Amino acid sequence: NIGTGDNVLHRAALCGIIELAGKRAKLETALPNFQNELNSILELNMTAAEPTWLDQFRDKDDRSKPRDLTKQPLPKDTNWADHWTAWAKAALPLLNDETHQAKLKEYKLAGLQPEKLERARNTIRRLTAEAVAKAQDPTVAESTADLTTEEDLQKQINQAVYSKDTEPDDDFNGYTAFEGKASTNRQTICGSAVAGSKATNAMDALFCVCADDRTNGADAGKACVAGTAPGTGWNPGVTATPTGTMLQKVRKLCNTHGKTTLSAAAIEGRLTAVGNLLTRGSATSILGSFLATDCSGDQGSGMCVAYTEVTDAKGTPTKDIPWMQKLDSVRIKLQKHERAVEKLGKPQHDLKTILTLAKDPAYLQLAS
Amino acid sequence: NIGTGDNVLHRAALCGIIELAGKRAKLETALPNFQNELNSILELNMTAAEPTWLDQFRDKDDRSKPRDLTKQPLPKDTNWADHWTAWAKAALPLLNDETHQAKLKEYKLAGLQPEKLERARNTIRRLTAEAVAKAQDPTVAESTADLTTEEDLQKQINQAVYSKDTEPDDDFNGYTAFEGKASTNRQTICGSAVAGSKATNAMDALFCVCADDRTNGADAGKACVAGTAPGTGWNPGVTATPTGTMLQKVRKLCNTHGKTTLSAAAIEGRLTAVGNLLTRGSATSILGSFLATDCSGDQGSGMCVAYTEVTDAKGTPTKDIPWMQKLDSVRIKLQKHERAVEKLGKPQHDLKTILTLAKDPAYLQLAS
Amino acid sequence: NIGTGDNVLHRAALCGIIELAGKRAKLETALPNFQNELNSILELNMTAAEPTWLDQFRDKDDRSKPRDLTKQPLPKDTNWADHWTAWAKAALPLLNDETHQAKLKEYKLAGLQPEKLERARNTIRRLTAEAVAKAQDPTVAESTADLTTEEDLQKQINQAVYSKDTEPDDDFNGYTAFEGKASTNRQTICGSAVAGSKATNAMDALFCVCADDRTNGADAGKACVAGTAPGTGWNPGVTATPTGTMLQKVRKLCNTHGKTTLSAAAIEGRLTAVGNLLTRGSATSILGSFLATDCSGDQGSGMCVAYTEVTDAKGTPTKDIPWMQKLDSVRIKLQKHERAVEKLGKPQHDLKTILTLAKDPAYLQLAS
Ligand SMILES: *[C@@H]1O[C@H](CO)[C@@H](O[C@@H]2O[C@H](CO)[C@@H](O[C@@H]3O[C@H](CO[C@H]4O[C@H](CO)[C@@H](O)[C@H](O)[C@@H]4O)[C@@H](O)[C@H](O[C@H]4O[C@H](CO)[C@@H](O)[C@H](O)[C@@H]4O[C@H]4O[C@H](CO)[C@@H](O)[C@H](O)[C@@H]4O)[C@@H]3O)[C@H](O)[C@H]2NC(C)=O)[C@H](O)[C@H]1NC(C)=O
Ligand SMILES: *[C@@H]1O[C@H](CO)[C@@H](O[C@@H]2O[C@H](CO)[C@@H](O[C@@H]3O[C@H](CO[C@H]4O[C@H](CO)[C@@H](O)[C@H](O)[C@@H]4O)[C@@H](O)[C@H](O[C@H]4O[C@H](CO)[C@@H](O)[C@H](O)[C@@H]4O[C@H]4O[C@H](CO)[C@@H](O)[C@H](O)[C@@H]4O)[C@@H]3O)[C@H](O)[C@H]2NC(C)=O)[C@H](O)[C@H]1NC(C)=O
Ligand SMILES: *[C@@H]1O[C@H](CO)[C@@H](O[C@@H]2O[C@H](CO)[C@@H](O[C@@H]3O[C@H](CO[C@H]4O[C@H](CO)[C@@H](O)[C@H](O)[C@@H]4O)[C@@H](O)[C@H](O[C@H]4O[C@H](CO)[C@@H](O)[C@H](O)[C@@H]4O[C@H]4O[C@H](CO)[C@@H](O)[C@H](O)[C@@H]4O)[C@@H]3O)[C@H](O)[C@H]2NC(C)=O)[C@H](O)[C@H]1NC(C)=O
Ligand SMILES: *[C@H]1O[C@H](CO)[C@@H](O)[C@H](O)[C@H]1O
Ligand SMILES: *[C@H]1O[C@H](CO)[C@@H](O)[C@H](O)[C@H]1O
Ligand SMILES: *[C@H]1O[C@H](CO)[C@@H](O)[C@H](O)[C@H]1O
Repeated sequence: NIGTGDNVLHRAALCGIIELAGKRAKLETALPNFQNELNSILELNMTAAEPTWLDQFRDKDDRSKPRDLTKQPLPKDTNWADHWTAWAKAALPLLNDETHQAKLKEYKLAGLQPEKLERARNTIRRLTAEAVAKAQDPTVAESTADLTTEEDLQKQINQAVYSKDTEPDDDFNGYTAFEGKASTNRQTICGSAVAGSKATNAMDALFCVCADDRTNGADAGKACVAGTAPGTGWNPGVTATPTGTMLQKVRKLCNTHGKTTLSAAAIEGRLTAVGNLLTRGSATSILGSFLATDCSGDQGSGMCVAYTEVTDAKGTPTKDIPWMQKLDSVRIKLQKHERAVEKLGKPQHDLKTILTLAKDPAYLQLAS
Repeated sequence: NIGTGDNVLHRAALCGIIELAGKRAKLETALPNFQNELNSILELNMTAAEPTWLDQFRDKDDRSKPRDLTKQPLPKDTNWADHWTAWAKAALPLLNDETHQAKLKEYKLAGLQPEKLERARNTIRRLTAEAVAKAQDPTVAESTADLTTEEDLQKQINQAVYSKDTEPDDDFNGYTAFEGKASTNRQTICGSAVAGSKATNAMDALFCVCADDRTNGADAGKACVAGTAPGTGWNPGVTATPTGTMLQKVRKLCNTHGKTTLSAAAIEGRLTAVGNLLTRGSATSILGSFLATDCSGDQGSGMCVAYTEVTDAKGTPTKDIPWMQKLDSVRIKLQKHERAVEKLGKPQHDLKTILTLAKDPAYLQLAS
Repeated sequence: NIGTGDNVLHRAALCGIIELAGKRAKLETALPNFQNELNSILELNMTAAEPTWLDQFRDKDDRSKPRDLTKQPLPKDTNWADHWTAWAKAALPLLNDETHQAKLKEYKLAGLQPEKLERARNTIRRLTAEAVAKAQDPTVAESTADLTTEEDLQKQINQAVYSKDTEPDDDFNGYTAFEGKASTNRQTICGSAVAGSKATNAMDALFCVCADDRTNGADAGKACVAGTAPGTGWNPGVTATPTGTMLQKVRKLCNTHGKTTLSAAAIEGRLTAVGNLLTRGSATSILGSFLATDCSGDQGSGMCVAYTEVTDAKGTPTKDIPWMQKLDSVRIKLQKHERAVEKLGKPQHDLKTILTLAKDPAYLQLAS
């Protein structure tokens, strides 16, 4: 018969899912940024530019004011409209003569004799064009479009575990187990060798696997515990849908107190553990201790949940069981993000190198 | 006694191997290629070259025909033979005057006054030499030699699971369990506390762990199932070698319906799960439920497979159990491949940057 | 009742820790080095320098001797003191006229007419300044400070498993189980539903989970074995602290014969397996088969270890259980190291590219 501790294996596998919910899934390697370094290179270039170039960014009546493009439209014989926003952003702090003179001294361009200034200008313009071409690589905007946020991932994990965007509180306010469709008895709710369960998410599957009820508390209801049964008082023959207090006494078997540094491999290993504990029969696959007939919670039957989507002839969990598919989506999005962070590293490092060379007065003369 | 579900843990571990066979192990991150970008840079260089350089690649009697090196041997006072193949490939489409004039307009070299053309040529020749030096890095050809194919990996996994290069079909045509050496009784086939098994691969180990036979179907033969025993009809005291129908009723407990994105970590975790379920005794290590004496399939004995290669005094599975060693080889080859893909990324990104600069007419003047 | 094989799951999880101890945790991807390539670039630069520059590194009375900076202090009107150590290291082999003439021929600078030499010098000086700026990136010294050693990691793993810096030998010389605090009886030592254990490390936890004693050898003492019980003879009601022979008969259930290529993911999966097998009760969490009351080793009680640090209301193992926290530290240090190796790759590849260009006589003329 099924007794104390018999479902420890399944509980561990399901809790490895549950623990990733709430706001515990953390995205560490995050937005690798190079825009400040690029902006610094662009502003160095504008500072080094001839004063008649900076003058194009000034209002005709007030030298300290940025040019208005209705007041002074850009010349049509130029590609200036294609670059004006970035140029004007570089020029704005420089419209102040005190800020500009400071930047010239800071970048070591002050006092440079004309020929030496020309050669410094040439190297800076070359390095700036190189910085733009590295920062504007297509696999940069692509990589950028592949990055997600801790937020988006957290919401999708909560969907697979709770069919909700946020984890329900300790009383499970707003939550209704089994999507409101629980009826009749435990085996109708949790499934059998011939019928699928009503559990569409990870939390309700854990409830089928681990909840005691009013008849098994002294026996099979201890499958996931050691000392005492969860004590739900679940009476599915009278009130099929369990209460939030009932659900929380099962959730507290899992670690909802820590955090997990998300990783596609972490998600994979957890999904694989659940998926391969599925016992494939002719009509259903069963997760949990199972002796005979159905997942009624009786010590002679089963403490388990059943799925019709995978069998000994068809189905793969991360594609055909909806809640495991949704969690596989998080792994997929984590992989893309992880590769992007790696790809966005090269421009970042190269732009730092360029900014260092642009501030080396000796190099500016050599590379000219 | 051993009964329904007692081997779910071991089945899950073994099926995590079996599911990687057939053509389900997929290599995602594949050949990172930069040869098209390099070829484009080389053809840009040839187009920009002086017309008397392109003329060296033409037949003396037909300007549209490539030079024949028997008809017109290359000068010995040059390193031209060391570069001719790549140069001739760049020059071939350019031998057509219409294609060449188009490429000149496309690369924005047409109409350039002589001094501006010379400076553009200088920058392109410099960028092309840089592209070659990046593309010809030694850790590029090395990385290239470390890359494998989904095919080679799939064949080695099928060797560890089936001792064959392809997964046997549903009737196991062409396959003979236990390499034709099964004899006497189940315990002679599957091993004991004193003797090793006849199972040399993963599939036959799963058979020892999970097959019912004609005597245990109502008891220990349900160790890996829920509702019904596999129903092999295996009668090893009369016909020791099971049939293909018998083997398939056990294989269908595993997920042969999906695919796995291969990963050294995936392989590691799966090998580690199997290896540490091995129960180390003085003379053998046992995988599977074991109560007494041997792996006979009796409810009082064992549903298991034994190996003499590892014990409580010696042996490590991924080195001393042949089938686990072969699968560790796939992990090793996956690691090399994964690092190579990463190393081949840098040349790829740099060549894209160079091609962008070479097509920027403003940069070609600045960098000269 | 608890019997043969009932703790195989827990043993596998704990042995996955134990196997990482001793000197079996191997750091593969190790120090990515670029200093030899940098030193080669710096020495190429010094060789190409004007002879009057090399002369600054010579003693005034002996041209073959390095300048002494007390004898001939460096000029104050220069930044020479900021670069002298690296310059002098590049110059030292060149003070020998035969070595210098050889290096000039080797780098193909001999016989170069003056204008061609000047242009070669210009390109080499530019490439050398670029090499320095890449090699001196801040995320290089940072990455360098993040790298650890197989040694440091091995010592911290041995702390989590043994509370010692090295793994005890087969007789456990120098080791005292349970930090010398074992007393009274098995349940006082290994814990209960109300009390924590005396086991502060991984080895002593495995002892609580898997050791037989003088009363359970024929029953619960076989929870982690197949054929024969470990045979400790442990008699905690008389001599609470087990002997080294006793401890070794339990350790030999784990694989101490191989090696593991360390990986944060490897550590994570192993920590997660242990952490989620912890059965959370109101006052303790229990690892191991548990039927009633305590971890006394009786077949009706438990073969297990208990922790008060995590419960069904608080605690996360990798932060609140000291030995699991220490092992999580190894994972954290492995992640930093793995990212560093990746970041230190870019300078390495770029310096190889520069050294190749500096040795290409054709490029030295083009890039001038
Ligand atoms: C770092 O800082 C530097 C400055 O130090 C900055 O350089 C500036 O770059 C921009 C963009 O590359 C340059 O913009 C060019 O400006 C010229 C000059 O236009 C003025 O002068 C002419 C008289 O010669 C007037 O007619 C005109 O009204 C302006 O007052 C333009 O002629 C250029 O436009 C032509 O070329 C473009 C291609 O580059 C075409 O897209 C465009 O349609 C124009 O084509 C015309 O001329 C072509 C000549 O080849 C011809 O083929 C076409 O048929 C057509 O007739 C261009 O807009 C600007 O001058 C630079 N400033 C200085 C002081 O050098 C860098 O941009 C900055 N780096 C970064 C990355 O921010
Ligand atoms: C991008 O596109 C450019 C063109 O825009 C292309 O440039 C070509 O590069 C190749 C390889 O670098 C150059 O090949 C050289 O050609 C000269 C010229 O040979 C002709 O003219 C001489 C008369 O001066 C005739 O005697 C001869 O028969 C040819 O008609 C050769 O002299 C060069 O060979 C010498 O130097 C090599 C080292 O670079 C040696 O390996 C070789 O043995 C030769 O050594 C001889 O001269 C040495 C002088 O230093 C001397 O030391 C030796 O003792 C010996 O006497 C070389 O083959 C070619 O000219 C370039 N073309 C143009 C138009 O510039 C790039 O290759 C292309 N980029 C890429 C990456 O594809
Ligand atoms: C690769 O190999 C090359 C050689 O091929 C090597 O180049 C050497 O680089 C160093 C460092 O960049 C150069 O050092 C400079 O040396 C000059 C010359 O000093 C001598 O001559 C003057 C007379 O002109 C004497 O007065 C003096 O006593 C020496 O005999 C120095 O003048 C330079 O110092 C000034 O500039 C530095 C900034 O770069 C300041 O930090 C320093 O305080 C000095 O400032 C003074 O002059 C400034 C002028 O702008 C002025 O603004 C200040 O107020 C102040 O008055 C500097 O030390 C050396 O000359 C190069 N050698 C050659 C032959 O070219 C590369 O270093 C090497 N690459 C690598 C990476 O190893
Ligand atoms: C589960 O199976 C037991 C044993 O046959 C039976 O008593 C229950 O009614 C059933 O749900
Ligand atoms: C396995 O062990 C059982 C129980 O002792 C015995 O009956 C079988 O004959 C043996 O193979
Ligand atoms: C463990 O529990 C058993 C069964 O109740 C009891 O006999 C032992 O004394 C206790 O330690």
